[PDB]
Order: sequence, then C-alpha cells, then structure tokens
Amino acid sequence: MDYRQLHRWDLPPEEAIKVQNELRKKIKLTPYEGEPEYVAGVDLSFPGKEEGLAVIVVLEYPSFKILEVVSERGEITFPYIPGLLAFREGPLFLKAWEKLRTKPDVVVFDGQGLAHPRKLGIASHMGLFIEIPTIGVAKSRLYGTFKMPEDKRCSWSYLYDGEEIIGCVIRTKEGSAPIFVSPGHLMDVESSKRLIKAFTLPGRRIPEPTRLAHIYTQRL
Repeated sequence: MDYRQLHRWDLPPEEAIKVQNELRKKIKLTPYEGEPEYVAGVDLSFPGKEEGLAVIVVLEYPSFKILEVVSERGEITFPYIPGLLAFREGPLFLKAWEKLRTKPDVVVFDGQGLAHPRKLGIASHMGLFIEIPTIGVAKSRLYGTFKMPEDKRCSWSYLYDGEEIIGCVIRTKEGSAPIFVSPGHLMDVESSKRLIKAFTLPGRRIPEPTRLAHIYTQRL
C-alpha cells in the first residue's frame, strides 16, 4: 500500500517546523461527500522508552465489520516536542500503512489536524502523505479554545483559534467528557463533524474506528 514521501523524517526540530509550514499550504480543507465504504482507525502507542507501535484497523461502513488489522513496531528516535509529534509517530504509522491490503476511503487518527499551532496536526500531516481524506479525533483537547457543550447526547460546540473555527467539540456520551474532532486533509469541519457522528454508535463515547483500533492495540 502506497504513499507519497513528501520529505524526510530525520530532520532537526527547526527544519521540521519549516516543513510543517510548507505542507500546510498543500492542505485542502474540502467537503467530504456521502459515506465512505471503508474507514480505518489508527492507534499509535509507545510500549517502551524508544519503542512505538502502530495498529490500523479497516472497518466496513455501515456494518463496522472488521475487514483488516495490521501493526508494526518501530524505533522512536525523534524527540518528543508538542506540535512536532507527527515526526515521532508519522514514520511508524507509515510502516503499518504499507502493510494494508484494503484501501480505506477515510482515515481517522487519534490526534487532531487543523487544530494545531501551525494547522498541521497528525491527521493533516498523514493525509498529505497517504493522500486520502483524514480526520483527527482526540479524547482530550490538544489545541484551540471552546465552551463546554451541554451534558446532553450529541450536543456540540465549535473549537477555535482566536476567531477561526478549527474543529468541534462533541458530547458524544451523556455524563462523559466530550470528544474533539478536527479535520485533516481533504476534510472540513462540517464534514468531519458529520462523519464522526456517523461513525459513533449511540451513545458510546468513542467512534468505532478508534475504539476498535485501541481494542486491538490492547490485544497486543
């Protein structure tokens, strides 16, 4: 399974920041229309001090049947720097990506995308490489400002950077904290909202793709 190596990974943090900027102009915040056939959930986890693990699961929509599950381990060499996290986890995910048999229609990551100091969260960065619509879903806020939406199923608020809408905050499950949805590449706020709603069972808290990938990560 293919991808486009837009740049090298072994960069100094200063250079990494410069790339992010270059890539952000390549981002296309474009409506996703209709429903995907296949969605992928991604879970990037770190068993060791410098050991990463990438698990990808490809569900079929609307059934959420698990068609495929791939995983790779890699050395995590790049230092942990908030806003530069993709340089740590990007490489390893790509190893897992290359092992996929089924081509996903939309990919959901555990992170953000547009909601990023430089509008290049994990979902955005990888969207550029894998060249398919992506979304970032986070169980906790990473970037941006919001008003807590009410404690009522499916309530929601916009997420902001200053005055610009950078994603949304959804109360997916009553009496639980909300999730944080930000578009990646070939994705806008509005479409990402709709899709993530479409990927969540009522009324669980976490979208199936990411719930399931975590479950598989756990299974290891």
